Order: sequence, then structure tokens, then C-alpha cells
Amino acid sequence: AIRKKLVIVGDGACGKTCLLIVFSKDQFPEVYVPTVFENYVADIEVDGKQVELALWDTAGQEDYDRLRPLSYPDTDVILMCFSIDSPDSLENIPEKWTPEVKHFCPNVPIILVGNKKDLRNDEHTRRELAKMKQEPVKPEEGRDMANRIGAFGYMECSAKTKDGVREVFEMATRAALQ
Amino acid sequence: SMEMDEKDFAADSWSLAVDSSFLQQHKKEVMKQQDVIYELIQTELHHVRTLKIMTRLFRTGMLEELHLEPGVVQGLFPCVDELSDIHTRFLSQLLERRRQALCPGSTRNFVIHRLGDLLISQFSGPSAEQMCKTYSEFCSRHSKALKLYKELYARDKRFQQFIRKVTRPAVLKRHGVQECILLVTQRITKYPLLISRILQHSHGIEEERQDLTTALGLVKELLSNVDEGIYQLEKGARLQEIYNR
Ligand SMILES: CNC(=O)c1ccc(S(N)(=O)=O)cc1
Ligand SMILES: CNC(=O)c1ccc(S(N)(=O)=O)cc1
Ligand SMILES: CNC(=O)c1ccc(S(N)(=O)=O)cc1
Ligand SMILES: CNC(=O)c1ccc(S(N)(=O)=O)cc1
Repeated sequence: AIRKKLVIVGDGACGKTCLLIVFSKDQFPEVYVPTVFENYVADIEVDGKQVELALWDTAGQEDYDRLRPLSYPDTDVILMCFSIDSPDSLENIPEKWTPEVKHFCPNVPIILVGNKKDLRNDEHTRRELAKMKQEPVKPEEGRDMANRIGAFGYMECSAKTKDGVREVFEMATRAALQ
Repeated sequence: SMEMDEKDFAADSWSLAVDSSFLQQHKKEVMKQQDVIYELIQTELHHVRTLKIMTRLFRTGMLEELHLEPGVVQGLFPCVDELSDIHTRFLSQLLERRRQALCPGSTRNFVIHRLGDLLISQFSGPSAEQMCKTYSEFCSRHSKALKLYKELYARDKRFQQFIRKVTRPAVLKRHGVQECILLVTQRITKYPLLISRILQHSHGIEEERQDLTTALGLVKELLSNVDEGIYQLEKGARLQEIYNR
């Protein structure tokens, strides 16, 4: 099997840690959801190809501009995350995360991922956002941002229900192989 | 790691590590607080284990089996002895706090009510100065270590055979040389996340809420100082490239 490296980036509370936990355990933990993610090496078989995909989180590094880039050497695929319940997490994608990733990871594919898709039809979320003249991120807003930033593609998932999680990592493996 | 500590931290949470008849005697808020303290100690035990893989399996294995040129092994594993001393001492204090809190007749039932004071001590005074100096040096030598590793693996047959041999076991799947270096660099930024969540469930005793708030501040001061003190070293860098930063 060939070895590839994946790193997930995004604002704090975009759900990147939870996404890595749910994928690596194949389950949303029923008893205790960990606070942090160390690393993991996933055995993935996609389109007949076997890959060892090493997974890394940048959670905790968002405020440290000289420590954070130490996560980037030899990355093969970037997952760039935002939360669908946070239109502000999407606004930081083009002028903060995208220029950073393009500088440290030139020519590395980026997959823009809209996390917490289950909150698009959550009434408490819609009420809270409506008080700030906002609404959950629409699918076309996510696709347009991915198109604008030069992303390899756009995907959505829910770590809470596991919907779409496997597909995100299978596509990330295919991108890493290209 | 040693078997005794591995078994004490084998469960996915504190609520699954203690006996169910002991768990039932506590309020939900206490269980939530202890689950996060358990995660801090468990991840610290794993971090010390990562440092032992670097010092004992890789570093000492290369010194004893290979004929690498002087200063090459130090370039691959910068500051590992110092980092091991800092974290092994910290882990010893965390495990002793847990052990003193065990109920008589039990090796698994405990509640840690006073973590804040231990964290203030770790993240203040000489131990905090040493953590700041050591991570500022380690993180500035991180990229050079990765490049030296890649060069040796691509060009030296005995080095490649050594690496493939010692990393073959399934228990080393997540712990190759490059993976250990990044696990160590990332350790320090996990502390505020764990401490903030412990603090969220430590309001019952005002002394404890205040101590954890002080500890969170000290950890952030350490991270700010380390972040400001980093400048990537590069093998063969010229003075002109350095002073034109
Ligand atoms: C029901 N969900 C939780 O208890 C929970 C707890 C913690 C997280 S974290 N620290 O963001 O990864 C997420 C979810
Ligand atoms: C072939 N049947 C499967 O269920 C299956 C399930 C998961 C994978 S992957 N792409 O390694 O995560 C492959 C195959
Ligand atoms: C202090 N920052 C570094 O040493 C560093 C950070 C990132 C890289 S990368 N992702 O290979 O371009 C190299 C070096
Ligand atoms: C009372 N404060 C201290 O003793 C202290 C000592 C050292 C640090 S450092 N060098 O950022 O990790 C912070 C705080």
C-alpha cells in the first residue's frame, strides 16, 4: 500500500476534530466524545487501490501562525472545513485559509467540506442565526466558494449522523493519488 | 508504556474505567469533569510513550546498529532527552495525584478534585521556562529533522532496512519518525483545549475554577512565547538568507 498524508484545516469549532474521530472509529462515540485527536493511519481501498492514509488535525493551532505550518510538510490532500451552522466560518475560507494552504502546500488538492449539514434543518440553529440576520449556509453558497478558491471539489457531511463521512475520506484518497 | 499504567488508561473514558457501582455514586457534572481529566492523563501517557519510541527505539537503535556520521542522530531527534525528562516528570505527578485519590481496596476507583494546582506548578517557574526553551528549539529544528530523515531513507540501504524493521509491527503503525516529530510539535497546542473543557465542568468549587483559569492563562503564555521564538533552521542556509528574513 502507498502512504499518503491528509491534513484538515478550518476555524475553531468548524467540526474538524469530530469529523476525524467519527471516521477513525467508524462511529459517533456513545459514551464520551474526545476533546482532541492525536493522529491515525487509515487503511482505505478506493477504486481498487490500497492506501495507508495518515490523518492530522490543526485544532489548537489556529492562533499560532509559526507553529501551525509545521503541520503542512509533505501533505498530499487538504480538507478545508467550515460549519454549515456558521456563515462566518465560510467567509474566512478565501482570504485566510486559502492563501495559507496555497503557500505551504503548492499544487496540493483542496476539498472544501461543509460540516454539520444536519443543522441546516435544526430549528434552534435557524432561530439563533436569524437574530444576526443570518441563515445556515446553502449548498450553492458552498459550491460557489469551492469553485472560487480553486478547490478540487465540494462535499458535505454530518459527523453526528455519519452521513457523507466515508465518502469524504474516499474522495480525499482519490485526490491524494492524482 | 508500562503495563500497570496502560491497563489503568485502557478504557475510552473515566466512566468506563471505574467500577459501575462507583460511577453510580457520583453526580453527572463530576463524571463529565473526570472524563476530561482522564483524557488529559491518557494523552499525556501516550505522549511520553511517543518520546520513548524516539529515544529508545529510533535514536538508541541507530547509535547501536548503524554507522551514521557524528551529529546526524542529534539532527534527526533534536531535544528528545530534555523533552522526555520534562514530560516523564509531569506524567509522574499526574499519575501520583490519581494514585493518592484511589479508594482503599481499589486500583481503579478515584476522583481528582484538585488538578488546577498541579497545572499551575507545571506551567510556571523553572519547569515552564525549560518547556519554553526546549519547544522553541525543537519546533525550530523540526523541518531540518524531516529533511535529514527523507535524505537518509532515500540514499542509505542500511538506514532504510533499519527503519522498515523497527516500524514493521502493527503497534508502530502511527509512529514512524516523521509522525513522532509532528505528534510532539502538536502536543503543546492540545493543552488549552483539554484545560478549557475541564474548566467548563469545574465550577462547583470556586478555588478549583480559579486555579484552572490561572493554569489556562499560563499555558497560553507558554504557547505565545514558543510561537514567537520559532525560526526554521535549514541545513546549508546562508547568512544573507537569514539576515534578509
Ligand atoms: C453530544 N456531543 C458531545 O458531547 C461533544 C463533546 C465534545 C466535542 S469536541 N471537544 O468538540 O470534539 C463534541 C461533542
Ligand atoms: C467492499 N465492501 C465494503 O464494505 C467497503 C467498505 C469500506 C471501504 S474503504 N474505501 O476502505 O473505507 C472499502 C470497501
Ligand atoms: C517554522 N515553519 C517551518 O519550519 C516550515 C513550515 C512549513 C513547511 S512546508 N509545508 O513544507 O512548506 C516547511 C517549513
Ligand atoms: C508566574 N509566571 C511564571 O512563572 C512563568 C514562567 C515561564 C513562563 S513561559 N517561559 O512562557 O513558559 C510563563 C510563566
